[PDB]
Amino acid sequence: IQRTPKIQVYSRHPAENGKSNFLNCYVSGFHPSDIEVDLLKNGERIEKVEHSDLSFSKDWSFYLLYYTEFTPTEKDEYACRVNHVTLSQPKIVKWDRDM
Amino acid sequence: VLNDILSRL
Amino acid sequence: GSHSMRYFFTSVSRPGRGEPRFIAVGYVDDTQFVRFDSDAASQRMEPRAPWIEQEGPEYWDGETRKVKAHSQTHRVDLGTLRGYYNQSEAGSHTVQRMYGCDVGSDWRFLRGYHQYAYDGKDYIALKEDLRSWTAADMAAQTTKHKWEAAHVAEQLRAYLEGTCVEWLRRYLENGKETLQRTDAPKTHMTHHAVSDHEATLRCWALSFYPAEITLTWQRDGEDQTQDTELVETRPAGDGTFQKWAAVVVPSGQEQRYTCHVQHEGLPKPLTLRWEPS
Ligand SMILES: [Zn+2]
Repeated sequence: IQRTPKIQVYSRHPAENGKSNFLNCYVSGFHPSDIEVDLLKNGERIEKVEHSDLSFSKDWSFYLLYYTEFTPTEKDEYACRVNHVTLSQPKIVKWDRDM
Repeated sequence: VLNDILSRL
Repeated sequence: GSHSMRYFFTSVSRPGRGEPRFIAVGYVDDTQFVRFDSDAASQRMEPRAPWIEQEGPEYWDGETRKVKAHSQTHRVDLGTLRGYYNQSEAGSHTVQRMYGCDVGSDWRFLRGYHQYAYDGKDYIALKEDLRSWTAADMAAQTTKHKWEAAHVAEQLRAYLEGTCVEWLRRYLENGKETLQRTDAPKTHMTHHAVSDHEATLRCWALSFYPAEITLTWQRDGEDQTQDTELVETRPAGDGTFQKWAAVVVPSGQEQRYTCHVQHEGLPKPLTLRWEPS
């Protein structure tokens, strides 16, 4: 009945410190559709976060993209925090500019 | 465009 | 190249209070062009691509009436299925539907689809002949028997081979500047030491369209799948897609490894090698 989300956290463009960009959290392969996704900056929730309209794959599992504008720096830490019925605790995936 | 078909389960 | 038009619908019951949450999205290939969300303020089918905005009021009135009619069928379906499966009124359940058509390089009908799922599992689907139904279980068998008595497949086949195809050709023409443009992947190779004797070579493909792509590694001109990692293709957020494939190699042996990129926007596949220095 239940499939856990796969998560990828990445930037829209190859990251350069001090250059405006977009931080993405792509959640996919999950069922049911109810999901909580937050983008974090130094462990704190970013307020202006938008998301795509719910859609699904051939196998019926859902996908969504959560995104916000950001400026990568040497000192700031970014992450995506995901909660779903299949998860015992919220899953935190840290952003790494090389992935 | 969407279909305009009545198809109840 | 080949093209497709697809509509996706999801309805989720809210047993505590009120009607189901209903979300509908339309796509031309990998481009979303319309949406309806029962939670949004407009209560209308809305545009999501510039080339659809040019359609007049009769189009938007018609798409809104149809999408609201699809919403009401899904609401009734959630109640029907709860009965077929002898389920209580306490839990939330989901109905999903997808339909659409595929055309070839000549823009002529290739294939049609129309299928349903209940709680994430196949329920009923129109066969490739567009005449018969595949019912996953006995509850779906009850729906199949009703749809056979009602000429449902006949109407669906007429829509899928005619109306669906005709409107797809129109959208392809109106949206030709983006829809008929292929964006070849911008490729590069990065190198990440994992120790003083091993490194990861990561082959990137960025900013491409459509989403379909193949990235493969070779060692001394032979396919390599061991010590490899391939991420799922992902949206960049600006309408294009991204992907990477990586291989762990012994440091100093990077030149034996090549990344091969295949995409509709490339007349010949690309070959990437790590540039050492
Ligand atoms: Zn008939």
